[PDB]
Amino acid sequence: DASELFKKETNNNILTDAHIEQIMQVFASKEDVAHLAKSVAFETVVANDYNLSVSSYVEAKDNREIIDIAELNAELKTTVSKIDQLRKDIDAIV
Amino acid sequence: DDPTLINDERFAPAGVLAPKSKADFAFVLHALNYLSAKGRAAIVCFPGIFYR
Amino acid sequence: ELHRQIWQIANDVRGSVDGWDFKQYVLGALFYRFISENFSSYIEATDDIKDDAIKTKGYFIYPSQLFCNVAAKANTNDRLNADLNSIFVAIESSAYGYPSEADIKGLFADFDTTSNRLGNTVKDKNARLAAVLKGVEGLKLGIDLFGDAYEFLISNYAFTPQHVSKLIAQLAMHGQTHVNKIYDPAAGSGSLLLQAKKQFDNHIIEEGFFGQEINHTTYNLARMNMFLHNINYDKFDIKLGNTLTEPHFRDEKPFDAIVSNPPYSVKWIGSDDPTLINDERFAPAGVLAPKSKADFAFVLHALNYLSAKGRAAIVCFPGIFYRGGAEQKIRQYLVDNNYVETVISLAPNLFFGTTIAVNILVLSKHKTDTNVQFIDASELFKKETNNNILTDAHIEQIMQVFASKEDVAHLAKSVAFETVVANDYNLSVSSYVEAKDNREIIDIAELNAELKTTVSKIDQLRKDIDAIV
Amino acid sequence: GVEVEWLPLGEITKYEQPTKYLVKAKDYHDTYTIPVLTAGKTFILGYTNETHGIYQASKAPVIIFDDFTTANKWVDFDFKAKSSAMKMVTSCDDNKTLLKYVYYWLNTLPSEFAEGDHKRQWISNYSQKKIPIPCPDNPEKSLAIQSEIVRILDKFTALTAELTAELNMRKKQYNYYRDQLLSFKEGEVEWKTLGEIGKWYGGGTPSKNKIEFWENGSIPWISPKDMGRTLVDSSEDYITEEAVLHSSTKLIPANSIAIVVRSSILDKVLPSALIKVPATLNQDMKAVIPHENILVKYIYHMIGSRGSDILRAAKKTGGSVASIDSKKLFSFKIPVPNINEQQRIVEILDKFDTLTNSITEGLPREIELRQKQYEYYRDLLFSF
Amino acid sequence: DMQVYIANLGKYNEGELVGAWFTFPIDFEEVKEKIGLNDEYEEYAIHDYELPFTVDEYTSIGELNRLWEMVSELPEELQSELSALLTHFSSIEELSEHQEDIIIHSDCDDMYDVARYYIEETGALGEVPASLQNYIDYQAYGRDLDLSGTFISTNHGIFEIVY
Repeated sequence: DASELFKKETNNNILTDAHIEQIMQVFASKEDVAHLAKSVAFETVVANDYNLSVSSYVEAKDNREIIDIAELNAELKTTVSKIDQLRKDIDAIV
Repeated sequence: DDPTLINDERFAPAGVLAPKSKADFAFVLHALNYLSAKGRAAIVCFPGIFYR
Repeated sequence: ELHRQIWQIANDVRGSVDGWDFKQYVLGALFYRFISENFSSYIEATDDIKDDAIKTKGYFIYPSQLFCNVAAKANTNDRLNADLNSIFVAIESSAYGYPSEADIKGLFADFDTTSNRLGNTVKDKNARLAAVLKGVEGLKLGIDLFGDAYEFLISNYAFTPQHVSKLIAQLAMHGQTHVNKIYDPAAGSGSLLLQAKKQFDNHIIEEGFFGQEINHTTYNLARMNMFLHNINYDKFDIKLGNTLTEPHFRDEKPFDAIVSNPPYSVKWIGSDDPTLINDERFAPAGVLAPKSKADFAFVLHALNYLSAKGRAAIVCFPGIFYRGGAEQKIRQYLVDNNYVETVISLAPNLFFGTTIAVNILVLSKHKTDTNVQFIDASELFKKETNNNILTDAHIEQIMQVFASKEDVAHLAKSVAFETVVANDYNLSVSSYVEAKDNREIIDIAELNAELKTTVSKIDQLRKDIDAIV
Repeated sequence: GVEVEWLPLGEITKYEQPTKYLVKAKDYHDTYTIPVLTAGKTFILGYTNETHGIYQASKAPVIIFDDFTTANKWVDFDFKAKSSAMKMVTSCDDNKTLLKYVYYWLNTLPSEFAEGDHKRQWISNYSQKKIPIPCPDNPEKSLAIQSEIVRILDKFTALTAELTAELNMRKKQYNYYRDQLLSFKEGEVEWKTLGEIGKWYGGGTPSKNKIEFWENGSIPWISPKDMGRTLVDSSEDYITEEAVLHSSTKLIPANSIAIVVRSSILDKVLPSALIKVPATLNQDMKAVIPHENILVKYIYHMIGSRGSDILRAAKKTGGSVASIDSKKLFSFKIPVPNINEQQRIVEILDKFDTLTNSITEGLPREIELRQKQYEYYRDLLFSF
Repeated sequence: DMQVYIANLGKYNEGELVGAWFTFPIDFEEVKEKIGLNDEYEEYAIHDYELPFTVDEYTSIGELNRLWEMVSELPEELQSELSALLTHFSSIEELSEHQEDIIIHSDCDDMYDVARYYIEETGALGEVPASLQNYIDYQAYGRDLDLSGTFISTNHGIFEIVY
C-alpha cells in the first residue's frame, strides 16, 4: 500500500478504522487486485534477486488524449496567433 | 563472530550472522526461533533491508 | 617553509579526543616551550647554555621585574623533554606554580591553570602528556615565527579572520602618530588587537594594548595570544570582566583608536535597575539599549572612551537598522552630533559560524560634515571556500576611496545630512548602483522574430502534411 | 503625451494586508475550486473558497511578493485567494488610474527593483513616489489617450500567454503522437536487446582534490546538472585532457547519446541528450554508443518513447538514491524494423521536435525573443 | 475595567478619603460634585487605577481622555498586550503611528512554528522539495530570524514589529 494509507492530516494521522479492514480483507485469502498488489510465483521471485516490494505498482497518472480535439485547438490558436501577430506587425511602428 | 553464535541454537540455520551494524535480520531470526508449527510472526522493518 | 610546519601542526597534535579538550594541553605545552626559549635566549645573549642551580637571587630579582618570570633553574622545556618518559606527572604541576611566583610587580598571571590531570589512570596520563610534550618538542620552529602556529591552531572549525581584522586595523590607523592605542571591549582572542604591532613596531611603542573580555577560558588564550608575539609586558594587558555591567577603565583614558567585534545581541537585564539612565555614558543617549539588543550599548561605550583626536572602528550585524524608536533615538543621537562618519557593508557570509553579513561603523569627533556611506557587496571576493580572501591590494581600494571623501559609482559616495534626516536614518541604502540592466535594438530582434516566424510556419505546414492519421 | 507629470505613487494608491484566514486544511486536493496561488507559478492545487475569512479577489487589484523577494506582481485573474503573502496594492482613485496601467508601470521600475540584496522590506519605496502620469488629464481622457498603448500591451501579453498555451498544446499532442505512432511495431519487426545495438560505456570520475586535473583543459565534463538538455555541444567544465590518467573515463565518439542513471527519475521522465563532441562524464550518468544496424536518432527517440516504461523496468531497486540498474536497463527488448523505416519515421519525428523546443528553430526561444522585444517596446512607452 | 480612583488633592491627611470609580469619558464637574472640593479647584489625586498601561499620580484628566481614545481604538488582541508592545515602543501615540505594521501570529506560538510558517506556508526562501522538506533546520533559522528582526512573544500568538 502507498495510499490509502491516509497520510494527509498532520503528521500522518491516522489509518482509521474500516480503512485497515481493506488491508486485512485482501489479506484473508490470497486475492489479486490491481492498483494494489497480488500474489507472485516462487519461480519468479527466485528468478529476480529476492526483492521487496517491486511488484506491482500499477500504472497510475497515465492519460492519453484524442487527436482531433487537440489539433483543432492547435489550428484555432494558430489562427488567433497569426491575426494577433500581424496586428503586432502593423503596430510595430517605430 | 566472537562467541559461538555461528554454532548457536538460532543463527546457525541461517549460515551466517547479521553484519556489524544492521541488527534487523538478527531480530527476525530470533523471531522465527520462538515460533511453533501453528502461529505466525508479524514484525516491522525499515524498507532499506532489501539486498544489501 | 610556512605551510609545511603548519601542516605538521595540523596533523601532529590531533590525538585522540575532541579538539576543545586537548586545545588547552597542546597550547599550554607550546606556551611552555615559548617561555623556555625566550628565557633561555635572554639569559644566554656567553654560551653557558647548560645551566646549574646557582641562581643568583640578586640577579634573579631583575627579570622578575623585567620579564615578570625568572622562569626556571635547570627546569626548562629543554631540560624536560630529554628527561621525559619518566615518573612523574606533577613536576610541571609544580613548575607552573613556581614561574607564577612573580608577585612583584604587575603579575598578569595565575595563568597556566587550564592544564590538568585527566586522563583516567596516572600512568596513562604520564604517557599521554609525555607524548604531547615530545610532539611539541618534535617541531621545526628553530626562532621568531612562533605565534603563527598558535594563530593557526586557534583557528579551528568549532574566528574573526585575519583579513577582516586587517581591514578593521587599517581603518582606525591613518595619519595618527599618537598615543595611546588601543582599547578593545569584548576582545575574545587577541587577534584583532594584534594587527597594530604587526605594523606598529615602526615608529615607537605607544602604550599598552588594552582590552576587556568576558569568558575566562577565552581570556587565558587571549592573554597568551599577545604574549607569544614578542610584545612587551608592562601595560599590555587584558582585564577579565563584562564591559557593560563592570566597566574599567573609566579613569584611564580617552583613547585615540578603538576596535571591537561584539557578539550579536547578547542579553543584558540592566534597564532600568541601576542608575544607568543617570550614569556617565548612557545618559547623553536619553535611553538605554533594549533588553536583548546589546550592540548600541557597545557603541555608546565605544564613544565614551574616545578623545578629541582619535576614531572608532566597530562592527555590527546589519539588522540594527531602525528597530523601533528605542533604536531610532540612538541613531538620532549618533547623527545629531558629527559622531558617526562612515558605514561599510560587507558580503555574507565571511564568517566561521554564522550566516548573515556585517556592517562597519567608523566614528570620529572630527568634522567635515557628511556621511560617506561607502558600501561594498563585490568585490569582496567571497568565492573561494568559504568566503576568503579580502586579499592585499583589494582592501587597498576600500581604504583608497576612504582617503578623502570621494564619490565613485558602482560603489557608494557621500550623502547630504539633510537627505539623511529626510530619510529615517538608514544604513546603507544609497547608492546600490544599477547593475544587470541591458536593453536590445529594434531591428535585430524583429528580423530574428520574422525569420523564425517564416521557418516555424513552414515547419508547421510540413507538420500538417505529416499529420496523416 | 506632451503633458506628463511625475505624480507620486501613493497619491492614487491604497495599500493593505490580507485578512485573517484558514486557507490550509491539511489536505488540499485538486477537486476543489479556488487555486492556491503564490509567487513564481501562481497555481498550487484546489481549496474551498468559503468560510475561511476569504478576500476572494474582487475586480482587478494587484499584489506584492514577498518578504525579501519584492519582484513578482500579479493581476487578480478571476477570483482567487490571499495566500499568506498577498499584501494588496490597489487604488483609492477610480477614474484616472485603471490600475492595470500601474501594474504595467511596475515594469517602468525594474531599475531600482532589480537589486534585492540584504534582508529588507521596501514599504516606503512603493508607498511614496514616483511615476510619470498623463495628468493634467484627470479624469477626462487619460484612459482614452493611454487606450492606444494599453490595447498594444494587452494584445502583446495575450500573445505571450497564448503562445505558452499553444506550446503546451503542441507538446501535449506530440507526446500523444509519440505513443500512437512508431510503437508496437510489426511485422515481423525484429526485437533487439539494449546494448546489443552497440557497447555502451560506464562513466568515470577523478578526484576534486586534484587541482591540475580539474582547473583547465578541453574535454567536456558532463555532469547531470548540465543534463536535461538536448543537442549538447559543450559543458560547464572543460576538464583536462591529461586528467584521463586518473579518471576511469572513456573517450566516446561524436554521435553518442547521454543518459543519467541517478535519481532524477523514480518520479518523472528521464533525461536524454544527443552529444556531438567527444566528452567525458562522471559516475552520476552513462553514455550509449550504437553500431552499424541503425540510425542513432532512432535509438535516441526510441529511448525517449520508451522512457515511460524504462522508468518502470528497474523502477525501485531500493528506496535509496539508487535507481535503474545496469541489468533491466540492459535487458529490455525494443522493436527494430526494416532499414528504410528507421530514417523515414525519425525524419518526421525529428522534424516535429526540432520545431517544438530548442534552440535552432524552436518555439520557447522565440517566445523569449518576443518577451525581450515586448519589454523593449514597454521601454518605448510614452516617455518620448 | 479601565477606571481610576481620583480624589483628592484636598485632605492631604486623607481623613475619610473619598472618590471611588469613574470610567471613560470623564467630566470635570461630575467628578468634582461627586467628591467635593477643598473650597478651591485642586483635584484628581490619581491614587489607584486599573488600566492596560501605566500613568502617574499627577496626570491631567484631559490627557486620560486623550489616551483612552487611542487605547479603545485598537483591537482586543492589541489591547490585551499593550504593556508587551510598550516594552519595544515608548508611547501610545507612537504605537498609533505604526498600528498596522504589527503582524500577529495567532497560529504560531514559538519560534520553531514561526520558522515553519515562513518556510512551509509562504515559501519566503523559495520552493521546498518534499525529500528536502523534512531535512531543513528550523531552530538556527529561527535564531537568525530572532537576531535579524524584532519578535515579541505573548500568550495569544507572536507579535512581529516589521519595518
